[PDB]
Amino acid sequence: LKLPTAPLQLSGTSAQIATLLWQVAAKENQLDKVQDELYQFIELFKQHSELRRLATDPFVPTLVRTKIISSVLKDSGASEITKKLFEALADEGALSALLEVTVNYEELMLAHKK
Amino acid sequence: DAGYVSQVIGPVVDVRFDGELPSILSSLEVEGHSVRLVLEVAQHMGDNTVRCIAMDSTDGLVRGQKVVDTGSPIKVPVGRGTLGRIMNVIGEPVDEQGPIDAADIWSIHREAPEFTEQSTEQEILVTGIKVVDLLAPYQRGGKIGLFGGAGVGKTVLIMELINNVAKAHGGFSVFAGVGERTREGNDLYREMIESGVIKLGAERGNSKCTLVYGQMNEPPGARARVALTGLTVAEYFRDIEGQDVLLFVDNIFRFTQANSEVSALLGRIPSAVGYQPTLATDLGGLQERITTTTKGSITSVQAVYVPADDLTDPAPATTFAHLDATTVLSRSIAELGIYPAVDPLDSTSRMLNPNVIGAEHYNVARGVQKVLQDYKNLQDIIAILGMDELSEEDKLTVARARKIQRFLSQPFQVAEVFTGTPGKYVDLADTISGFQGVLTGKYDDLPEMAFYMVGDIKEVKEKADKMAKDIASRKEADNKKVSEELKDIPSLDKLVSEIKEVVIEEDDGLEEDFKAEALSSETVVLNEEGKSVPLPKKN
Amino acid sequence: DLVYRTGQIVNVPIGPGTLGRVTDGLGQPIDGKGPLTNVRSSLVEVKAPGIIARQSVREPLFTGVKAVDALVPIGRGQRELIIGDRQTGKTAVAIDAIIHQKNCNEQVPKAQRVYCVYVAVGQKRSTVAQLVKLFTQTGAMRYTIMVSATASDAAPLQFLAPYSGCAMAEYFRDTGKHGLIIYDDLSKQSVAYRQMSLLLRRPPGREAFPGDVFYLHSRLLERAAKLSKELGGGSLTAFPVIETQAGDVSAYIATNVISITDGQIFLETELFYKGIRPALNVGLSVSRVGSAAQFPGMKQVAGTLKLELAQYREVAAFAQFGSDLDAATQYVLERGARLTEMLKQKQFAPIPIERQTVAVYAATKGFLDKVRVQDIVAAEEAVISQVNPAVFKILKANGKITPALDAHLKAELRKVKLPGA
Ligand SMILES: Nc1ncnc2c1ncn2[C@@H]1O[C@H](COP(=O)(O)OP(=O)(O)OP(=O)(O)O)[C@@H](O)[C@H]1O
Ligand SMILES: Nc1ncnc2c1ncn2[C@@H]1O[C@H](COP(=O)(O)OP(=O)(O)O)[C@@H](O)[C@H]1O
Ligand SMILES: [Mg+2]
Ligand SMILES: [Mg+2]
Repeated sequence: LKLPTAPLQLSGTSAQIATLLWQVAAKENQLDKVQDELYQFIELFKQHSELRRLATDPFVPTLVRTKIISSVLKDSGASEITKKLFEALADEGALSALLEVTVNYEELMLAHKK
Repeated sequence: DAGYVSQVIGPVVDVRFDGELPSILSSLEVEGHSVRLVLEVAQHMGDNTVRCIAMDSTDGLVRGQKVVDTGSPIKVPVGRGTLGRIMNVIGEPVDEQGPIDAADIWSIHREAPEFTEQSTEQEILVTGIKVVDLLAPYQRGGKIGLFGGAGVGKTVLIMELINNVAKAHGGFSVFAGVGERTREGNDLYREMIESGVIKLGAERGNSKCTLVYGQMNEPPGARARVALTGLTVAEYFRDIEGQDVLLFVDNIFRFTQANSEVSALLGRIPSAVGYQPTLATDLGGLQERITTTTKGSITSVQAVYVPADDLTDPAPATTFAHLDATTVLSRSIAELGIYPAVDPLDSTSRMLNPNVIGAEHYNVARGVQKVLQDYKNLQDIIAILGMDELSEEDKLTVARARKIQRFLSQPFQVAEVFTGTPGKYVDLADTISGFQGVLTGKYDDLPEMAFYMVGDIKEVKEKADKMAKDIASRKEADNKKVSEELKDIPSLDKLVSEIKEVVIEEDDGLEEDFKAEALSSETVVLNEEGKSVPLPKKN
Repeated sequence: DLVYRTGQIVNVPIGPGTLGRVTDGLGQPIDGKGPLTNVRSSLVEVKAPGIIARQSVREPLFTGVKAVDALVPIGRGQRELIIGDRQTGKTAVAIDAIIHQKNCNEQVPKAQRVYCVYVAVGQKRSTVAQLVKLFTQTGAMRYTIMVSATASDAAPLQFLAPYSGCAMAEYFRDTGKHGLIIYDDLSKQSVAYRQMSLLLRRPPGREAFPGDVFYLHSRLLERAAKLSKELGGGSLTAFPVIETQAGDVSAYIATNVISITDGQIFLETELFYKGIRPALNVGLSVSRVGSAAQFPGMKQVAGTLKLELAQYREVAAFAQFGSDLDAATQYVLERGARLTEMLKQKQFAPIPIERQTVAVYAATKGFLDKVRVQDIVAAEEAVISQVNPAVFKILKANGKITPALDAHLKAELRKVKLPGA
């Protein structure tokens, strides 16, 4: 529609998530907010094995994946972009992409702070 | 607990099941389709998805349409209640005689019987065809195959085997029409209605045939499984009722062709000529069930299409190992006019042992094949030079083999609608004696084309003296007040008033009953609420 | 861009308002005569009528081509393939078949008429405009629809145009009338389907064709049927046309449509340049309706004509050595030469069936043994134009050559002069 343009163009389907994640967090001026919120999940995937089961194990049902991510992120004051982000990835099973969205969210944040 | 349609690519549907996938080969019923659509699970795709082949056409399937599992493979009626009926692939009656009363509802998917329950008892099946009973004799209880390209006479030969073998036979019969013309399926149905093989109405119990039809118009899911359905009807008679069944499969090639029509959409990369990688194992999984066990016997006659008369193609050449007697029909026998166009030097039988049919039959058959093969060797001279460089060394083999070639020809009772000659049925001892007479030299004085299209060795002399009349009538048939204009006929202009005029209108009568429809000038689409609006001007 | 679904599976206008019009592959008229009026919208992909909905193919469909009413006889409701190379006579046989139904519809009542449909897939617009000009000059357009998906049109239109033409022809099959559908270049429909399926990323097969290119043609050609009397007794006769590459009928689509259809009319590019026109290969041409769907009287001469042509074919491949006169083979050779010169025919002039069976009776009874080989096409015209025209008026009415007629024309064929000594 009318979104702020990304600081630099990027690759496909994993940086296009991070470009769109940057493009909506800029209209909210929460660029430094969700970059902190993405980093907290990367340590969270380092801690719990029952959480990175929802991103690698192909036998969890796609209902149980999208319910657990919602049932955890009802609270804590996480930004409403990221709790909409993680429900988009949990419906599609693209929770593995978060490690590659974050490294593509970084250089968008780096070229915004120049 | 039900599934919904995830993907539709032609005749192949992927159905997504939230918990408890169906087993492979299970039948799935699409809920809400216009015609009854049945899918059969081919594989588990991996992500709660089964991939299915549809038994009817999939035009009208919506992604998300409910699909209910039946928990079992495609189940068809079996028993006496199917006798005299025409069944679909899924056992629906398509003969408009009402529903099918069923002794049972058997699954069409089965294992081949076992090795312990195999029946190694070879006895002959006399069919009444001269070349068949001489050179590749069929086995009563065995698998028979009729190979030939398009238009050489496999359908006519299998009609001749229907009215020559299945007519005077004790047990019941199944005709599995697998992917052939619906015209000839209707022709077979009518020719068995008026013959008394299928009796309608109240005499339906006295019918001795079941038709299962999967003809060419149907999607490849139906043609791939109609042979299994007809085999299920025959396996019920073999196992449960325990009798001698006849299974006529027309064009077993179409089973493999319909498998390869969906095989690329089932996610399999293709093998050689273009067939599926699972070609031989699909063919074997069907063909190892058509066997004489110790319970009953299924003596099957299978037509095989040979695509552009190339017997090295993998779909004809794979099913050679599944048959006891192969009848290779040739085009080169056919444009000599010899019918049935059975290649004598390509048709084999396991009943060609001297232990089985005896030595005095086997020696006649081997001598006939020897004589015809030596004539085939001499044809690269006697089609070049002109039979004057043989000096009666091998020229009695040419004059013997040319009579043997015409004597293998035979008129058919089912082909009298083509041929102006009533059909013949030859006994086995009669054709043994007749071919022994030509290969020894007992009939070396007759004309050559006295042998063409005759019954047996009495009829070659009954045709020789008929031609030895009608050579004498070719000198005087003109005058003697015998073909004149007032011997036996009226005048020319009186016959124009003898006929009476039919009435012609040339208003053509098209708009007599036609209910028209005001066609939309501009195109009309659905909005988000589903209502027919015109196309919006926002381009 | 926004895509709106119309809620409809693909339709075409069928009805009496399509007779005379030139439509594209989706039904919209391209002849510039306004929209189709007296029609309704029917589906494109219907199921072919089943085993009960059919009856046996009995009555003939006269083509007017002499080499197919005698040798390859065609019934109302069968599918006869016209397979050949390029520029051998396929569209010529199709056009003769349509023009002859125009000539026959004037002499039959309305329950015997045949309404033709010509489906031009992958041709030029110039060729289709030429055919429409020809059919208006002959008068065949009051019975003919032309569904033309030309080469500039999209591949889905060329793929759907045989189904569109067959659905416009199924109105006549379903109302008890009779139809004649001619899918010219069914090979080009297979090529359009291959393109449309290769771009949809469906995996290719033999000659990069899809897996279901057999089903593409079987579900189309099975819709040509002779219906039972409960469903009206209508008929649809299909003439698919398949072009081969240097006589290779072992190609994929050629073997598929040979397998589907009843008969085949195989034309040769070597017989075409021997002067034999229509270039029919009389050995490989089959008709699996048999002589059950043949005009009587033509049947009385056709088995003889087939048998002498079968002898003339086989005692040839020795006719190069004209030195040794054998007097038994040589009579067969020059008699078959009389018969082979008989079946030559100029195009765009189909013959009535009575004149065809009289011209074959005048050659199978030996009346033309005096005339040389090279001058029978004028001798047969002298025979046809010099017998009384009241022979045909009762040969057409009687249906067969009665004993009160086979000795009338036995004397009529001798009181005419034949151009040859
Ligand atoms: N019986 C005939 N007598 C004289 N000329 C003929 C006869 N049949 C065909 N021809 C001529 O031979 C040529 C054959 O072309 P035809 O209409 O057959 O095209 P086609 O083979 O159907 O298709 P393509 O044009 O793609 O090859 C035409 O020029 C036609 O006029
Ligand atoms: N025994 C026979 N006598 C006369 N003609 C025959 C005989 N067998 C086959 N034919 C001819 O061969 C054609 C092939 O018919 P069909 O058997 O349907 O072909 P296919 O074997 O390809 O199914 C028939 O139309 C018929 O004219
Ligand atoms: Mg057949
Ligand atoms: Mg053409």
